[PDB]
Amino acid sequence: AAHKSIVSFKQLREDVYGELLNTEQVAGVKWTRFPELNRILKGHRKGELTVFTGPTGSGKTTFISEVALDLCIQGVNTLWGSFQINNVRLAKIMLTQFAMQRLEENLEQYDFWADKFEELPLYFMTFHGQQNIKTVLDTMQHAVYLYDINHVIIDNLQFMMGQIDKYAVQDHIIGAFRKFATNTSCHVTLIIHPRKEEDDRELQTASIFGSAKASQEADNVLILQEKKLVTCPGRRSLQVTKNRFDGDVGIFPLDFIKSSLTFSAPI
Amino acid sequence: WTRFPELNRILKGHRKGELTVFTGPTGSGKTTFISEVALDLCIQGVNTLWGSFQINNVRLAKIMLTQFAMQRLEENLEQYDFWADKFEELPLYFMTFHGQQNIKTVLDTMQHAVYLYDINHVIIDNLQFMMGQIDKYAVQDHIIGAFRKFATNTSCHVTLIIHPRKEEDDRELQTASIFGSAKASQEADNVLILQEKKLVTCPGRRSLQVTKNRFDGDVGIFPLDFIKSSLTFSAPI
Amino acid sequence: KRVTLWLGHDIRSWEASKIFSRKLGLRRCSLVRPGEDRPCPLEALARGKNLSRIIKTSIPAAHKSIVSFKQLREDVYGELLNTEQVAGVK
DNA sequence: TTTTTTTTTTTT
Ligand SMILES: Nc1ncnc2c1ncn2[C@@H]1O[C@H](COP(=O)(O)OP(=O)(O)OP(=O)(O)O)[C@@H](O)[C@H]1O
Ligand SMILES: Nc1ncnc2c1ncn2[C@@H]1O[C@H](COP(=O)(O)OP(=O)(O)OP(=O)(O)O)[C@@H](O)[C@H]1O
Ligand SMILES: [Mg+2]
Ligand SMILES: [Mg+2]
Repeated sequence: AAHKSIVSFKQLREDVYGELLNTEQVAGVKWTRFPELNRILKGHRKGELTVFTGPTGSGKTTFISEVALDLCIQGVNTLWGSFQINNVRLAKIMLTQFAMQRLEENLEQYDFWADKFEELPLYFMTFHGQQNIKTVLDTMQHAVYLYDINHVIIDNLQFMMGQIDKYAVQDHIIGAFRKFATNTSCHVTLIIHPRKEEDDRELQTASIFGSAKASQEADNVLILQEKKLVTCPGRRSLQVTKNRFDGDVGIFPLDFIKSSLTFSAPI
Repeated sequence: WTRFPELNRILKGHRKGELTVFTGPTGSGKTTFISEVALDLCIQGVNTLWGSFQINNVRLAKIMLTQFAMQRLEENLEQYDFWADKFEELPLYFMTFHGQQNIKTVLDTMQHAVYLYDINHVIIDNLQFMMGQIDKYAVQDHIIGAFRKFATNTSCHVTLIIHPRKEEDDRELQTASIFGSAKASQEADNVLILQEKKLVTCPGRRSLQVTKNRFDGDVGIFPLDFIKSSLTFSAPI
Repeated sequence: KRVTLWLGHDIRSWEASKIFSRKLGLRRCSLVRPGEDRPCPLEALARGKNLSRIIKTSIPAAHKSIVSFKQLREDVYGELLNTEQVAGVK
């Protein structure tokens, strides 16, 4: 009675007590600019993999940038994988979102905001085109070992994966990402494009392009919705279909302030 | 844009390094409108290259010269020399290809022309004609990815004209109607799309929508009218 | 027969080389558009391999890209002349 | 044996 079959609570009781003691530490950093996400996702917890998807040109990158900027203010060290937008335009968008005002109008205040934003724990990767899973993941481990980052975002898996036996390399890379997340306790965010819909159906959790493993092994399936008008549709809606921790599903409308390029509070 | 005031308040201009896709109903005037846009852009600074994979290079040149002349040049051949000479100095180029060609040979000519003429606007007509030759729905994605990589590594505005799938002739063309995989819709920066109001005799009243706009996201439509005499798409009326 | 332009690598030289090639026999002298400097700096910078490969791989002056209304003028004029022949038998 | 993507027929 000494092999790898772990014994009962006689040695696991202490871990359970420790987890139950810090109930406010299991659910980690909360959101400041997003009161709705504080009552749905119950916060941001390390070691979980989440997938993001939405209609074409619906603002997936902009919303993720806002969430990352909100989380990076207090404690979270973030790493950005910009596989679609070059690192300068993304930097402009994030800076404009932080400044809460059109920085192009006033270049005299550029120095102050740049200095105040310079010390935040923000990191980027210079990868822009198609890359294999071996080279990108090595930089992830190297950045974890040095800067101690706890929130990595990859932009458009379909872009990086796109190069055979398709519908299988995607499963391999997403499994590698899940293994890296669980072995290191870093919140990995993935933006996976959906399959071709008919533009009049609400995007369900089964619309993820590829095998079903993406929805199976993910912990949060935050998905955007579009109400296609003829002129400036707006009124984007966000749904949370799956939630492993404290399962809760809900939606809430969002409005877009054009001046600040930020997703305002629900109205 | 100069002849298109509406496009100055929707796409906010023409920017290098972006790939745009054009689509519309069959025989609705996709080639003519693209010709007008390219001619209006090439006037000031833009050096353009044309892919005439459906229309032979003589008819396309005739249409472009008619649009530049703003009148029926066939009526007055005495004025042909003056407008031909005024049209000669414009930085315009074409490719001699007319039939099906693989992506490896057409792309090399683009690089060779970029290295010499410093062009920043290459237009490809009828991607379905170029792709038409297996594993279909995969070569199209490959060539679209190659075009996107070439555009981002060279910073030249690549315009693509892709046919839509077989519609019911009574439904507005959505952004998901692009023939092939959905890679074109996610991967392109502008999804300029034409609309048709099918009448029984000379319908007209073509409508243009902008479903996607990566830079300064704005969506809007504006009707267009066609001056038959000058073969030009006039200002919205 | 096959000349190779070796103008300066800076500005106002590559364009001058293009202009000279256009003035001279087109499709007969290939210009050089490499990232290295002139042959003297290349020899100084130990770029002999570059000076032997890039020069031998010079970009040809012409290509299968038909020109603007310097050619095709006759065909367009002809098609605009016998407009009654564009539409054939009635 | 999954997994998109276009196209014709039948029957909820
Ligand atoms: N709700 C909204 N209302 C108006 N404009 C918006 C809204 N959301 C985003 N935009 C605009 O759309 C532009 C593109 O945004 P973004 O880059 O996030 O799209 P994307 O999700 O990356 O597109 P794709 O899905 O094709 O990659 C932004 O410049 C932004 O100004
Ligand atoms: N709005 C309009 N009203 C009347 N005639 C038009 C209009 N637009 C285009 N045309 C005519 O239709 C003819 C064909 O135009 P064009 O070559 O652009 O079609 P196309 O888009 O190439 O067709 P396809 O989609 O089958 O390739 C032109 O000669 C033009 O005179
Ligand atoms: Mg994006
Ligand atoms: Mg056509």
